[PDB]
Amino acid sequence: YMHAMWQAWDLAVDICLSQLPTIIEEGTAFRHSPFFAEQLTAFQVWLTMGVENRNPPEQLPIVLQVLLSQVHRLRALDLLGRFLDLGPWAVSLALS
Amino acid sequence: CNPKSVLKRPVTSEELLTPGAPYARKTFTIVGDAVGWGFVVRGSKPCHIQAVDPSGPAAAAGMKVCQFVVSVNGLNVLHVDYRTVNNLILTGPRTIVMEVMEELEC
Amino acid sequence: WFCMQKCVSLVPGVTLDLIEKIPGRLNDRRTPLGELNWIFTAITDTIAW
Amino acid sequence: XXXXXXXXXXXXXXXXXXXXXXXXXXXXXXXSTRFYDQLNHHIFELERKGGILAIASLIGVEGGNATRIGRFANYLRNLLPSNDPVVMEMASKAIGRLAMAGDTFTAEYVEFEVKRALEWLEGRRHAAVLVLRELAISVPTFFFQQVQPFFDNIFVAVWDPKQAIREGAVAALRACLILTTQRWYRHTFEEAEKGFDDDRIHGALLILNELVRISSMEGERLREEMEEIMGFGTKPRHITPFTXXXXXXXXXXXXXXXXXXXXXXXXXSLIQMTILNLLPRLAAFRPTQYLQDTMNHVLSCVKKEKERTAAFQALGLLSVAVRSEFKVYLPRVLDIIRAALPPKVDATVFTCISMLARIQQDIKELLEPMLAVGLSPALTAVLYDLSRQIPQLKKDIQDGLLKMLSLVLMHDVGSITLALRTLGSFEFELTQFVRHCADHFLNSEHKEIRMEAARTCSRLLTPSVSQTAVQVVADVLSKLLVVGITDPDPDIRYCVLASLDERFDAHLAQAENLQALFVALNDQVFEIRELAICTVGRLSSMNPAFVMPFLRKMLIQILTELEHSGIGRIKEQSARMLGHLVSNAPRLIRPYMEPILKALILKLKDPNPGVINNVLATIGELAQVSGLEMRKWVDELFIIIMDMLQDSSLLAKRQVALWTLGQLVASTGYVVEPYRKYPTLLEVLLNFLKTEQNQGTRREAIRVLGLLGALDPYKHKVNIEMLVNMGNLPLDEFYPAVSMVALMRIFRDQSLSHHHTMVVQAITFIFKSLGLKCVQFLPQVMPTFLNVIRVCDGAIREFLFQQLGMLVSFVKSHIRPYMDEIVTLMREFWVMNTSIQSTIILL
Amino acid sequence: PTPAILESLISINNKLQQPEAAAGVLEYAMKHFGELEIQATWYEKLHEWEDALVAYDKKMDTNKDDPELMLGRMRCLEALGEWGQLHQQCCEKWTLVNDETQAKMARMAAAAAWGLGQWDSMEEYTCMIPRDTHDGAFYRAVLALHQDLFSLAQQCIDKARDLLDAELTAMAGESYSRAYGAMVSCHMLSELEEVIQYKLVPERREIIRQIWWERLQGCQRIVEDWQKILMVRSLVVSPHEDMRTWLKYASLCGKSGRLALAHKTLVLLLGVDPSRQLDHPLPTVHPQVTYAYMKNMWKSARKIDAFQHMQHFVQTMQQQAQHAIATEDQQHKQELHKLMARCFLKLGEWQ
Amino acid sequence: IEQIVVALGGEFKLYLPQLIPHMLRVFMHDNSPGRIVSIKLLAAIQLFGANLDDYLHLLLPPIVKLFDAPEAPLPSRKAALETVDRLT
Ligand SMILES: O=P(O)(O)O[C@H]1[C@H](OP(=O)(O)O)[C@@H](OP(=O)(O)O)[C@H](OP(=O)(O)O)[C@@H](OP(=O)(O)O)[C@H]1OP(=O)(O)O
Repeated sequence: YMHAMWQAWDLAVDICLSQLPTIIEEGTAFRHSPFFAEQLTAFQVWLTMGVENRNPPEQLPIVLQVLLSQVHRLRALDLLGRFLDLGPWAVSLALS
Repeated sequence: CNPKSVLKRPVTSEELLTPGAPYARKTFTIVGDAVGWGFVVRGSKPCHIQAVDPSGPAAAAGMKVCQFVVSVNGLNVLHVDYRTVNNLILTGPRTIVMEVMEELEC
Repeated sequence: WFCMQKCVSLVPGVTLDLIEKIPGRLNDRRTPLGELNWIFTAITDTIAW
Repeated sequence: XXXXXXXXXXXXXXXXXXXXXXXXXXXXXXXSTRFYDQLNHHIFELERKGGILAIASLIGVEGGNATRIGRFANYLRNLLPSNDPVVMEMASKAIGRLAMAGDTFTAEYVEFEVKRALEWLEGRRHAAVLVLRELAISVPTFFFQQVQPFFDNIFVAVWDPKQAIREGAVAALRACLILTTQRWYRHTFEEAEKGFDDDRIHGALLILNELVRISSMEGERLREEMEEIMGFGTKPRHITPFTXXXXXXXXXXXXXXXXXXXXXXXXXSLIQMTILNLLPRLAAFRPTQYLQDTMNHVLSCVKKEKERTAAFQALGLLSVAVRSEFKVYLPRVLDIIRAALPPKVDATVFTCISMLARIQQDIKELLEPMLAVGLSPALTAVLYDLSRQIPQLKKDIQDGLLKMLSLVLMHDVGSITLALRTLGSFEFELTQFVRHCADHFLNSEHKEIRMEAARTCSRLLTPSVSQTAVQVVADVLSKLLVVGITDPDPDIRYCVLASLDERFDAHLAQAENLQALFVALNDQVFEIRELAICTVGRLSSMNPAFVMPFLRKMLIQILTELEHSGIGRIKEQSARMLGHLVSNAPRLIRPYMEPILKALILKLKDPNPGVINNVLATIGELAQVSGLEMRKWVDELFIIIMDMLQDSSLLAKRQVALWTLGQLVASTGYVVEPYRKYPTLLEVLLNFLKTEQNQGTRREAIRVLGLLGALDPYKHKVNIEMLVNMGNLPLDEFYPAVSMVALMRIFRDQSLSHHHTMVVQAITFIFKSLGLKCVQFLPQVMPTFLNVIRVCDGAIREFLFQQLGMLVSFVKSHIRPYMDEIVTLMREFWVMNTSIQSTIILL
Repeated sequence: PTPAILESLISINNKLQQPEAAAGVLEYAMKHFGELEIQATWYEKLHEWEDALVAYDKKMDTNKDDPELMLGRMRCLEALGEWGQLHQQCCEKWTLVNDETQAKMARMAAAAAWGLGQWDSMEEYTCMIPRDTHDGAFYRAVLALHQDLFSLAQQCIDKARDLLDAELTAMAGESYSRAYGAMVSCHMLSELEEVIQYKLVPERREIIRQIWWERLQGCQRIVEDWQKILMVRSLVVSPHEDMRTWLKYASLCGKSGRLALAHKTLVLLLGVDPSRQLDHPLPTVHPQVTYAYMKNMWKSARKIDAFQHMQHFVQTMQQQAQHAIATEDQQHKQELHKLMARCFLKLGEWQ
Repeated sequence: IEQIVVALGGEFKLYLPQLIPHMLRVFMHDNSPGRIVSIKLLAAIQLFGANLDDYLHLLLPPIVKLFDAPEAPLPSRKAALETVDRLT
């Protein structure tokens, strides 16, 4: 219940349904959330200093979810390859 | 007629470089101010000092108008354009180490 | 539940009636409702792992 | 606040006493008045050092006041006539602190001390000298008020056979002659040369040096710097956080000095000390016979002891002043330095070797004994400034200096402290050292070692792609973060956190490092908490996935402390914290700006000064971040702020009030229209220019008149009998009419209460002298006079009724219109009181 | 009646904000004393810059050149804005001049260099201005923003405000009217603050321009004050990037009886000189500018040519409207009709 | 207060912010002999449970100052420490 990721869920909800007055009444085009983009940005920052066998990146299952769409598929496939490059320990994680 | 030239000496190249004779070198360290140092260098090859603010810190520590410089904040600028020297002094620290040729009334 | 917490002060003009009339579906990830469902699936699968 | 205040008073009376006076000054920073006067009097009469510590400290911080000045002036006037040494100089420092307070009584107090100082010119004579010396530095204007008595009395009193006077009175003459030059000199040179023609040696030489030294600052500016021994292109933050005769007689000045240096060679230590100070400054004015007389005394004083310190200082100035001719005496000077160093005082020897270069290749061989002396702050300051001026072998300098540091750090406490200060002060060319320094701070129980080893490692990681270096930086920075979170001593925790600058933000944005930083946002010390939220806010661009969720949770808590905590300090701390968030994480806060602003406006309409000051500084930072989304609230905040600007009753400072108003007008773009809505705006802002004394505040009051634009004078016009009496009447009528008019003005308002008796005695005398022509004035006088009787109290009532009786006797039949009111008055104020009964019956 | 009395009478009237009375004093001087008794300084006080220049020219022709008459004539040139002639007099006379007049020269020489856009000359002149003056701080802060020395710029502005303390306080004591001059100095200072933001925040640009436009309209319609303000904003905004400012400016020059300056302004906005190519048709790009030029030409008594241009222009407008009317450009079409309507009205009244 | 907390349970967090100002004043100036009114208020905070989530940052500093103050008596310090134990 007290995991940090829960705080991210609140912000994601907040930004998503702050637009609802404008979507319903004004008819504004629903801009997509930066969530998945920003989560890939966090994974990229991890890769920069990821050589050591430290705690694995929290966002690994998010990278999986990003592969399902096309909007961020190119960026994820790049980062996922760079991660697998780090070593065979990482490829084991991605398979698990 | 747009540019202004206040330097009587037409050229000083190859005359400075020769040791001794007309001038004796001196190094002036000028501290920055709230509104600026107050000196201008407008010499093409020798980078002679164009003007000095009489009320500025530079005029208090010597720095007469009829002078030539060859090095700023350590870096030797004996042969560069005046505009390039203006870039170096602004991009450098607040306090500037300057070498003045300081011709001895000749 | 989000609309019952104290954090609603941060979004004035968000009542339950707006939540009832949220546009989209739970399948179409390009809609607002499908966006949240997709995000939620990622966040929950991340906490678990 | 009384018993324990007197308990610690006798404690400080009987290092520990200075800290008890600093804590008393720190307690006076927050802070009854009678008990402080009694506590000061308790410490005064008893010991004398603690009494001066009590007086001076309170006056400076609590502020000089008419009550405090009148009382403590008698205490200071009692100490001066007779006191011990050391205590006298402390009492003279309490004069200087009082004289720089900036009060109206300062003009009287300073001129009281100066006039009595001239009367004296031994605890009397040296006291007057310290008073005049400190006042000459602190107060140039009133020191110049008595210059002709100054020179005449002092040239008599200086040459008396005393040492303490000669030390201070020349420093007073120094402070005086500097003020005379920038704005006497013949009378100075006459009395100085009269004195020269062994007590009458070292004083004349100092007076002659004053004319030499002031005429040429080049000599003094070298001595002044040796005694002590950002960028213009930077982009400002996008959100602004809240904030002649001395040259003509100079020839004879050195002429009588060249002979004095030979005359007073070893006559009556003190004279030799002043000679070796003066000789270089005289030579720097005019350098061979003058040099030969100098060199004989200087070179002989270097071999001797108790002067070697000042001898090299003169020798270093002589080497710079006399360039070529000094080169003959190089073998003499260098042999003495080569003999002086092996014994290890020599901190000055190195300073003068730096001034000797201020060069030859011989210095390369001179380095191997120099470094063998040892680590001193003078040595490393010299070698640093040596590579500045002559960078011929800067690599060889760093080679030997790093070899010295390596020999040291391969191997008590205070030396390791200074060795780390050296290692982190100036640049160097370091992996093992830093991984070994990671061991020292963890395994040191010394607070000062940990605090310095932290400052050192943070400085030595300025070189921050190689995997090994990254893994090393990651290891060290993880250990540093652990120390910054876990160390008990909060000073060490604050230093470490402050040292984690922009440079490290690439590493701090790692998950593990960010989990540590979050813990740090709940530190016991509010100041550390402030610094942590700034760092995390700055990282909200690097790793938004972590930082943005966490700052939202923190924002909720901040707004909870604001709204629901009913406590000044907690609310003040919460506002301050929201300040740092707005500035460092503006993207996060932009969607939530309307909630925050409503919460803050509600705080502004609540019925502690620092809370409103921090709330205003936050609203001002929101203005810039809002980016035109706060327009709907601008007219609300404008009313609030204009309500707070007018009057000085409001606790909140006008400065920050005016600053936040500036930021609103600027960002939101409310120009010209506010002038129409609030017409007093131009009258309020031109009133600060006539009232405010602070520059910063006056500066803002202009910057806000700037942003609001320059209103057209017509647009501002749209936005907003005594001579006549004489013009008509003859003078014999005019005089009653003007007298009455002048009395009627006093009759209204509370001014009448002070002058109740005199006003009505006049009006009665006027009516009696006029006769029946006073009837004219009846409609003016009566309604006021009756309302005065209504609101008057006590004794005046009876007197007014007495004088009303006189009035009625003069007016006679004409009083009929006002008679009904008079009866009502009588009916209301008739009491069984015997006094008023006799009065009313007469009326 | 004495000349000294008349001079003092003029200065008293200006302090009392009664310009018309002081002008009447000069008319009295003209009649009863002629012209020799009228010094050029009298025109300078009355802001008769055209007649003051004629006076200083007549005086400098007969009398030998003097520091006082040179500065007087140069002061007139800067008020008119003839930056070409003012910079010519500077470059000619530098070594010929003493250091006392030098400090009274550079404040005007820098203004001229800034106007012409020659930044090397401007740097030389600003150093000669004394730092203790308000202007000395202001002009140093301007050369800061040209070189992007933002940190030093803010420093110099603060000292400039500090030096305006003495001026603002003195003028405020005796009515708002006298304080207006100081008020304009702070206006230009706070505008220089909003040029630093303009050079740092691309997102804030259109907001700053709207603020600038609304601020200038609250300011008084004096041409001198506008020239100062527009020269400042021109540090980061070319005249083409904001037409309506420079068109309203030209209109003031027209109403104030300075059509020469109005003409130069309009030529600079048009892009070319119609005055030179009389046979060619007027350029259609920027039509609101062209229209302003024609109604200026009419005031210049070239009213047969103006009328002919208007006939050509409206034929061009109505053809440019018809062919370019799509659904997209509806706001442009609405502004083009509002223009064409005013064109047709001018056609009529002119006919 | 203790009886309202057990009665409402989860719904108490709506009303707790009104009571917080008085509870924070109790800690600042408690003149109770041996601060037994403070000890009682600690025992109440234990019942508050997961209600304190949104307000723990407010309550905790007073509690922390309570068990770290040496002037304060040992019973009241044990009561504060045992409270933090439970709330954990
Ligand atoms: O001087 P005019 O020939 O009579 O022209 C005026 C004048 O325009 P200019 O800016 O070119 O001088 C008005 O401006 P003001 O100087 O009075 O401020 C302007 O009015 P606005 O400022 O409201 O636009 C008005 O325009 P309009 O007819 O749309 O009201 C316009 O008239 P013409 O264009 O018809 O000559």
